[PDB]
Amino acid sequence: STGSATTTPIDSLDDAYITPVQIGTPAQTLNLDFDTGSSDLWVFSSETTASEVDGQTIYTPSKSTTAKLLSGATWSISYGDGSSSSGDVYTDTVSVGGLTVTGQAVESAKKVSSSFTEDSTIDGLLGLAFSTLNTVSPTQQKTFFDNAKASLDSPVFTADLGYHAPGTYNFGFIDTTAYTGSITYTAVSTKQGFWEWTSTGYAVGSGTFKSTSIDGIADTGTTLLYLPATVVSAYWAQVSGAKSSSSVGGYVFPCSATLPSFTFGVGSARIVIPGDYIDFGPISTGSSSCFGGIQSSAGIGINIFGDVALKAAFVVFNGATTPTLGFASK
Repeated sequence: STGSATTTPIDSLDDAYITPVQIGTPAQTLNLDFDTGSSDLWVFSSETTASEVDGQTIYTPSKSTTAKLLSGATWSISYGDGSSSSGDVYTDTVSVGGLTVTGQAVESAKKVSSSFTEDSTIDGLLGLAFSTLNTVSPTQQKTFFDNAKASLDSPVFTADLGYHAPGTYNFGFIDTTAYTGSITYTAVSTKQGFWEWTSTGYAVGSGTFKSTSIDGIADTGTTLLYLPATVVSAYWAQVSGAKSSSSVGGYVFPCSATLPSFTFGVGSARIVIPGDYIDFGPISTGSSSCFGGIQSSAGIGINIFGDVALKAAFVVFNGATTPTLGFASK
């Protein structure tokens, strides 16, 4: 089997992407944030504290003839950005782009933190990291990909995120029309539960490539590109007036600037992030200070190839017995 679904930016900055997901019988369609950095499929629901729901579409398990309470199971997750959610668990039928999993754990939120409430466009998350990170207790549950894998034509999914435009998540096949050149594959460590890999270096604008190993995660659920402070300083030094602002929380730059590109290495191959992809707009409405899309990972504990990087590539998440990651230009 295969599936194919369009993923759409939630706003004009590409702060996140939402993908429609069918849950239950009859189908209830929720728009979920596909997150290769986590491993829980959780939704706003009829059980979510009423004051914490503000415009999201909810899953109502009592209206699904295929929903079953997973008795005794609870879940609770905290993301690196400080947001969180928790609740209980149902199993139900879940379909993405025509690919169906029966018996998928659907984690129903009883509580969500303020950032989730405040984002009316995201109805929940669909985790695509390794199932070892799943938070369900006392019986850990499998991700949608992990459940679908054996049925797929090939044990892979691909992320093709758009810049200020829709893109595609495919399951079970590689669309050879969706990229240019060849796909370069690189090794993955699953030891921390992430799609963790080592970039071979970087360049700023038209500058020379610096060969250096950068260990990080391919994370569709993180907006920005977080890299070591040395790399980030070298980038922003090429933008007149750019500076790190403790009060804003990262590098800012004059909105009048033209940003240079940023290149990262995948083996001997190179992925070029255009300068425009690094502009996250005014820090507050009407400001002439703009927020940068490349930020320091110091204090995070890991480097993060988030959407800013991934949207410049066609990315293969290869879930073969030994997982790997593939990157192509597009």
